Amino acid sequence: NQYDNDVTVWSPQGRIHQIEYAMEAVKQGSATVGLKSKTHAVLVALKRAQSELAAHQKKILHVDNHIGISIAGLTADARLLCNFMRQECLDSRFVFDRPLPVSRLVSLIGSKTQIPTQRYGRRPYGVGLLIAGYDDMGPHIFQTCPSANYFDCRAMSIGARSQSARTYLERHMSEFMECNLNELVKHGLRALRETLPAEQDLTTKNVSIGIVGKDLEFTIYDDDDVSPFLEGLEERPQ
Amino acid sequence: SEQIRELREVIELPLTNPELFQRVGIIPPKGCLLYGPPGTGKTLLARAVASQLDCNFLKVVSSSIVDKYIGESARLIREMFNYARDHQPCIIFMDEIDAIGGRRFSEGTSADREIQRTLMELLNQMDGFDTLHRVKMIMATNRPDTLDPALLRPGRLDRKIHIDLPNEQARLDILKIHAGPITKHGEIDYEAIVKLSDGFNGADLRNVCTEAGMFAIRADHDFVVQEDFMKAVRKVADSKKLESKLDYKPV
Amino acid sequence: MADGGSERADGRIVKMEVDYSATVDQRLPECAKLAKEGRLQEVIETLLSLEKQTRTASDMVSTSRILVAVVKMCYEAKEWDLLNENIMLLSKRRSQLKQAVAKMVQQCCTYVEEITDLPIKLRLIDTLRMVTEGKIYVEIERARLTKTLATIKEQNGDVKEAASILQELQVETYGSMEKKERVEFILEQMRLCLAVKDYIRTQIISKKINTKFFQEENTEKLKLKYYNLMIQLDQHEGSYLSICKHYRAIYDTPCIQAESEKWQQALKSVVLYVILAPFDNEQSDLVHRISGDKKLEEIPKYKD
Amino acid sequence: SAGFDRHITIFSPEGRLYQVEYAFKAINQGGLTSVAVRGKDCAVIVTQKKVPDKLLDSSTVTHLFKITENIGCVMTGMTADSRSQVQRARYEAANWKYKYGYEIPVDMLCKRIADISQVYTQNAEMRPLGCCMILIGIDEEQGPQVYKCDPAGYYCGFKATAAGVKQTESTSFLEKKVKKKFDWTFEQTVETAITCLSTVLSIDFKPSEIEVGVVTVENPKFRILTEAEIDAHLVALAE
Amino acid sequence: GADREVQRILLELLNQMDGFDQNVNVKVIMATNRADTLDPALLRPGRLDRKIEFPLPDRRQKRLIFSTITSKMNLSEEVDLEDYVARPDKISGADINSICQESGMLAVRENRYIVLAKDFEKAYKTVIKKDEQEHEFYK
Amino acid sequence: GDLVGVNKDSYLILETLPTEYDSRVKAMEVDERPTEQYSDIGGLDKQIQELVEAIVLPMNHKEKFENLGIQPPKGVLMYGPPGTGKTLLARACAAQTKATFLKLAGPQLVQMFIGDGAKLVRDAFALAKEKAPSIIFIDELDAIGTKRFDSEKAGDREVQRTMLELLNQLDGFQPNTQVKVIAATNRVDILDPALLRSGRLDRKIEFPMPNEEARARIMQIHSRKMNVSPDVNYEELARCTDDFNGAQCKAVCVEAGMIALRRGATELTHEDYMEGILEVQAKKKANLQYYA
Amino acid sequence: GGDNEVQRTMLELINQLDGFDPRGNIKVLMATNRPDTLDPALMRPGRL
Amino acid sequence: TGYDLSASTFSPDGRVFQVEYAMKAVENSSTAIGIRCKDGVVFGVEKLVLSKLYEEGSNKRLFNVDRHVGMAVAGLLADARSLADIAREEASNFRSNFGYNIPLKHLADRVAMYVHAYTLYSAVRPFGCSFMLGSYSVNDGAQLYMIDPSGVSYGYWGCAIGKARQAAKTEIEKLQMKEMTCRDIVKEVAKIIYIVHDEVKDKAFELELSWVGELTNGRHEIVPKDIREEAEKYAKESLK
Amino acid sequence: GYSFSLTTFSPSGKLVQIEYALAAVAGGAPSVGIKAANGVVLATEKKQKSILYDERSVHKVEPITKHIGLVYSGMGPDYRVLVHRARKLAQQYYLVYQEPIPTAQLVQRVASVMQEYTQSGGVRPFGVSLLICGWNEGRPYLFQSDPSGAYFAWKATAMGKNYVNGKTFLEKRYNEDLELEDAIHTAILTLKESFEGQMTEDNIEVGICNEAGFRRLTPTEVKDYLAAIA
Ligand SMILES: Nc1ncnc2c1ncn2[C@@H]1O[C@H](COP(=O)(O)OP(=O)(O)O)[C@@H](O)[C@H]1O
Repeated sequence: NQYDNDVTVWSPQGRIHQIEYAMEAVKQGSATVGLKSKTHAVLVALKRAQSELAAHQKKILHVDNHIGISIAGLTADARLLCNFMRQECLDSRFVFDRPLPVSRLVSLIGSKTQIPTQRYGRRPYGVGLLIAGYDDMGPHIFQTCPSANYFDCRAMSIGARSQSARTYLERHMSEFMECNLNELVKHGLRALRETLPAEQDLTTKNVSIGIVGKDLEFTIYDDDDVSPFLEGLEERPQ
Repeated sequence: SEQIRELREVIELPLTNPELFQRVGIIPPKGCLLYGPPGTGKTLLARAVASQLDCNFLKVVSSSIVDKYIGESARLIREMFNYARDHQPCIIFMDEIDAIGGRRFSEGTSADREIQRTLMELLNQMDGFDTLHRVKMIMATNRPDTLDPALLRPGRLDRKIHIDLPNEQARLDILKIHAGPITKHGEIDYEAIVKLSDGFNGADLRNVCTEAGMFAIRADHDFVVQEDFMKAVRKVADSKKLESKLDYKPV
Repeated sequence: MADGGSERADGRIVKMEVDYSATVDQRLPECAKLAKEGRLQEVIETLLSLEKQTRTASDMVSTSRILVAVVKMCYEAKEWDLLNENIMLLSKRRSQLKQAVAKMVQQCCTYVEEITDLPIKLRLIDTLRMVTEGKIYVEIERARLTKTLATIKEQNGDVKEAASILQELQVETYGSMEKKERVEFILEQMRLCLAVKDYIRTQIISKKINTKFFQEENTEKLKLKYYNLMIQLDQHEGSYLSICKHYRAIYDTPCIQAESEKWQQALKSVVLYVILAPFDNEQSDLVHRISGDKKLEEIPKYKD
Repeated sequence: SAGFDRHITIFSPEGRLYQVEYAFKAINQGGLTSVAVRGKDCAVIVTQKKVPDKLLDSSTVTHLFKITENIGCVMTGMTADSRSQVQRARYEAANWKYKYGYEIPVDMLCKRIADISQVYTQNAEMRPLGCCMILIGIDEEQGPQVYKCDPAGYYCGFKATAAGVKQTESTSFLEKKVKKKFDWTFEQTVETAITCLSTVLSIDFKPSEIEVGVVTVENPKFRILTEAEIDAHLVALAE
Repeated sequence: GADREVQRILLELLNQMDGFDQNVNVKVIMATNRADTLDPALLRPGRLDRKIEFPLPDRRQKRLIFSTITSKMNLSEEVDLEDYVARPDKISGADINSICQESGMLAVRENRYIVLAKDFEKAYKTVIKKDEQEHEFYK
Repeated sequence: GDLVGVNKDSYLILETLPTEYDSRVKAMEVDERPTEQYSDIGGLDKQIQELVEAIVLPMNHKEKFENLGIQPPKGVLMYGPPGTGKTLLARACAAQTKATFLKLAGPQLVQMFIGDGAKLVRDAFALAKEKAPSIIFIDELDAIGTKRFDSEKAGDREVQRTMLELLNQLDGFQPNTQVKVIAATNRVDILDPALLRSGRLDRKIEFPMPNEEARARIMQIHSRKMNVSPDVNYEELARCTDDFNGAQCKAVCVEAGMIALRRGATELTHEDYMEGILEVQAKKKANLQYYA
Repeated sequence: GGDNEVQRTMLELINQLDGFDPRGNIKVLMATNRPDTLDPALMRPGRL
Repeated sequence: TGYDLSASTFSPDGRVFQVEYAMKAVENSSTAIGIRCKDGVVFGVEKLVLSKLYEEGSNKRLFNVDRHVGMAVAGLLADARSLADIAREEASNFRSNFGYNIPLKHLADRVAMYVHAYTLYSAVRPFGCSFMLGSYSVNDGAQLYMIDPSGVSYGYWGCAIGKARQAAKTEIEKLQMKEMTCRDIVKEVAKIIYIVHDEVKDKAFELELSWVGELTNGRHEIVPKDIREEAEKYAKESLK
Repeated sequence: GYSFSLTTFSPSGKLVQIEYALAAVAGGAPSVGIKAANGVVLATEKKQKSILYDERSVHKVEPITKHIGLVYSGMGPDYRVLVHRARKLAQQYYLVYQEPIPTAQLVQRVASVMQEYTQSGGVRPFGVSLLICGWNEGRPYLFQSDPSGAYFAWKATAMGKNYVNGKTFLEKRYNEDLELEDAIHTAILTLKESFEGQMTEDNIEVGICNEAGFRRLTPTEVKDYLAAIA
């Protein structure tokens, strides 16, 4: 436990515990699910209420006309990386007059979060980014981690009890490349309902859906346009 | 053996042969200090000389003689010398003096004052008012850089002697002794073993002779082939390299 | 791999006379490069000592005559050169020196009974001069011990030979197979110090002996050589009871060796000078022990 | 002990400080030994190599480091600290030639190296570079020189030099060696530079296990010997 | 706890040394190492009247300890310890014993009754060889 | 130390009828006891084979160690991070080796009776010496295996009487067949390894933390005896476990079943194991208003 | 390192706590203010 | 121990455990080997699939530093990414200041001094990475380098980094690499990866082979192993 | 608990770390300074470990200006720092005032340098005391600084190992006036007081201050004084 104080101190087993603890901060946030077809990348998140009459805290947030991100973890590092995220996108619009490739944007984030994981005097960023995008080579789903190991993936779910969503996605990932915009969304929100205790239901007021498409700008829906998506579902198999 | 002969004059020759010390006219039954990094020889020399015309040899680990209550560590030292005055030829052996040897200083308030009073009892009952007669003391520690100068002055520990780990030729000697009563074919390239062997410890060389036997028992051989040694040398050299904090800095 | 060295060994031991002797020295560096090799199983040290065993034996056939200057000069130039193709230590500490030098003193054990003093003391000094500074440590020590015990019998003892062995006693007590060989070697120089009439030197080294007591058990002639020097040492002094206590050991050992006159010399030496001791209670009980015996009436000094 | 736990670079009541004198035993984890000898107009570095693997190369192992055209050196201690020590030596040798317009003396270079090591002792918050450096060079109206620089910031110049694991044994030889009056005629030097090391370690190489740097007042360039001429001197002292 | 037990053993010692009773004809002899450490209540006279310091030796007392040890010793030479009376790097009085003891070992070690004055220097360098590194550093 | 029958006035021994005690020493006799497979233990087949090289091959090749010119060891020491693998492997050892097993625990020696630690040490060893194939088990010997450098060993008046008498008897008997002695401790760094070193407890058998699949099957073996819902993802159970021994893995399974008793449900779930995970190290969650 | 009439009570109760209780009917509850005095042998399952 | 928190302190015997600790974090990484033929350098990485949702070429450990230089990292992957950007940036300054391509002997010196600087100060930690450097030129031939976390850098003919560092170079050294062409090497790298630990304690892995030499005209790129698939066709023949 | 840092006090007395640094001065080589009627004599003790070390490489008596010399007793590598500091600081006077700096004026300033390393909190103080000499405006001067930052003026003093014997010697051995030659004869006699071996021309090293400037002696000059030295 005497090695468990700073980011600088290695362990006698080779495992820095402060990075291992920031992984646990990602599991404090709610679950969120991202996936993609050949033409459409959809990420769906789960809101959480603070009280009975307060508004639900938002998860999906717009970045650029072809990139939107989800969130899990500390809200301090959420807006801190978002302001770095939005700044880099409009610089490529200002200098190169093109949108950024999504892949090389994420490499800037890994270089960003690397330095506070090695120098003393700054904690790592406890955060759980899921990124959807469109470069010239189609849709992408990316995840990051506070250990700065960014992963390319075709479907992913992170947050609290998000393993049950992953087991759903493995037995349906073959079906995802061919379906259209419509059931791809409700392939995705069939995965969130296993990250719920079986006594409550996925309503309108607690879920957000963001879609970016090949000919579609990144659009966030909430609480009213979710009802065309929530129709055509079965109940839970109890 | 060069240190062994120097050990035997000051310990064996008093109790076996006092007439030589009366020709020139000289006393000493005093005792030695064996300093040298651990594993080499610091106990066997004590045990070898405690076989040649033996008597009631003692063994003290010098770390079981400390506990909570304050007047007990002196009480053990007083008793062990009273036993030595009981049986008149006697050899005291105390490994790792550095535990209670130490040096005196200003304030260590809680624990250190007991240790120094434990030390002064030991320091002044082997050179006390009573003449310690017919009793010899062998002190052995792997550390000693910090000992009490009152412990180190000649008169109490009259001659010190150093013990080194290798030679490449004492390596040749220890290997032939521990690979002594072991059935083989005489196919033993001892030197190329010793060339590969950086064992630094006859306990490691005892381990090499132990493991080379075990690989000979593997695949059911009544002999020992020379390859069983090279399997044993690579295992023992690997097992040594898997250890940390193994400092070698004596005086 | 060393079977080529075996058919090298086949070639030389027939052709020492058919071929010239320097051709054996032309086969020298190839076996010396084999002596470098000694790797795993085939050209290893154990077989490498054998080709050195053959060339030393073939040299002793050639240098069996008084022309001994081949075997001495080639061997020294061998061990120098195979160091000199390298640095520090020859090829291995064990074989190539000490198994060959064990044969050197073995061959010296054979030719000592015939050859004159000159080429053997050239031979003994050239194995002195190689174990003085070169290959001198343990592995092995007893080979020079038995060599310097053979070195000392040349001029049969003088001032030089006593000092020649006193310099080489003090080391050889660490081990030296203490079961006879050290004990025989350590009583050899005390008669030498009696020959140079150094009596204080003798009784210091005589005081070393007796902890190997009961040496009458397996051997017998070790005992008599000890006390016959012990009685001579005090004979320059006078502790006359101490010789008679020694003579008791001289009495009871050849009695079981069944002597009829040699036993009587030991008996009549006892009965002579317990008398010459000054009077003491130790004289009184000793004459009460040594008299009244059925072995003693043979002499008119029973009455004395 | 009095026991300050010696965690940083401060004093002890005995009067000394332990972290710097822990760096002197930091050399010993190299497992290596180096010898410099100055006898006459020539000066000789000699140092063994240790190649443990056949996959490992041979050319990229050498500890002989050419500082300038007329100044070479050898490094002991741990490897990574040794090469960064050389980079300051190559750098400040070139600032001398730039600022002052002539070639730097071998004596002045060790003052610059030892003063860099002094600041790390005086001021904290940098590990003090556990490696040792031995130099050679020719100086006009001075002959050749040999210098050693310590991790404490100490330097001195002296004739026969040992470093690495076996200082006390090799220096015990050279006192017994350099007490007579020799003239050291460049094969007298190289032979003892072998045979000082050729009482110590008991090895026997075929001639590919050492390195020899040399400098001479007939060609003051620094010079690393060829494997062939190493073999020549290895049988030239050696009959 | 138990450090005031040490401290009260002082006080009982101070009482039965200078209390009311004044136990006559008893005598107290004490001997320590470095005595600047201890209690000034001991050091007041009336209780510890005599303050006697022992130096190591000095010169002209090295001679006297050389005499008294070698008197009962078969030195019997013409090579004197005068070279080793006047050495610096002072040598405590128990060490003079060890010099004669080591030479006594080293006389019998080559089987002599006599000290032949080359052993005497081997004995001298054995007992005196202590400070060996100093790292050529802090002078 | 015998309970001899002495006359009142003459103070002379008339009878003895000694050695009368209580049911704890009676409870030490375990012979021909049920079978746990070595193959049930996964991933530690080395330490199984190392034990065969240590003890079983002495029993197999009794004379191959005698004509060769070496000595079979008689002290083999098991150690690891925690148990479930210390007792459990030793439970696997005498399950299929039937040669008169004899277990013994640590503080069972510790009595209020002075010296009857050392009396019970020697008399059980001498009883095991009277049996011809009997091997000796010692459980939690680190309870007296002590004497580390500064802070511990605390005294004592039972540790030294039991440790020395252990060192007394273990040097007493010859190291041949078949009175091999096995000690079971937790950690060598509490023990005295270099004091034993030669003919005493010498062979070091280290244990690691078990693997994911090993902990996953430890769940299903322990969950056999209860009503479990047959919707169990052991891949979920393998990876969710971390820094858990099989003792805690048994505890998770029992705590999952106890929570299903709290709500009165007949079956389990993986969440019930996850709730058991929160119950073992006493975790408790909420909404924490940092995390959106 | 006690063993003066406290352990007489203690060793006898832990003797009779197991041994005579597989599948019992009488439950026993302990209560204290000091969590120092927890026995892991009690907390070994079967007892507590 | 109790002397091993900072990397600025020595042990009482004279070493730094924070460097010692970071070396055996690389030991838990998967095995990546390297080998050079007489006209090029061939890399090879055993890389294992995380679960299933890896997308077939994500987070690769074969980097591309310059036109003719690439890396074969192993250890903490994110720490190697930042370290690779140092090497990418270092070759650009040599191009801008000297007008030609960076020599590999000089490039390894510039990186290893930068790795060395993190082994001194208490404010930073040492890197938890180790990697390979391969290149090829017509004026210099092929070279192959090796950098530990301490900063020690020198050249090999074959090497391995990972769990089976010893268990791989046991059978690298039984190859006559001085005369083989690198097209023959590619099928020989395939068996060395496939010999050690296909799916024993793991589930699945995937092979990555980088490739520089005379056949690529000095370029450094991935093999066309989607072409001809000859690695797995030949490595899986060692089942018997 | 106060003996590990520098920026805080003890509840009763003074700074602990500066007192520990003065213990390092006592474990240095011995050195003697004597102020005569017309000059100042410095003298030190220079024994090498082995025969191998060259004596003409490193010097102890060291000039600062043409009339200002300087020795020490402490740690040699820290000595070279503040020598090079005192060199450059002596020129800065001369660039301003076009006049050689008086010996009272350096020791104002050199002590202010040694002052600054006694500040907070991650630096160590020096382990060197100094002896500074010079002949400015007829009268000579002999000063002594320390790692604390104080500075004085001795008639004669000694520092290093066994200084208390040399203090008691020179307390008996000083008068008001001798010549510069008789000061040299009594400065070697006090260095011989605590010495181990044959004092040759290379075991010691002596520099003086005339009114005609500062100079250190050659080994031939130091031989001929040590030849027939009492
Ligand atoms: N020179 C040697 N000759 C014979 N045995 C040796 C030698 N050196 C070590 N050993 C073996 O090593 C073991 C450890 O020796 P020991 O004296 O206990 O080490 P230490 O000196 O540290 O106490 C012994 O059992 C002994 O058999």
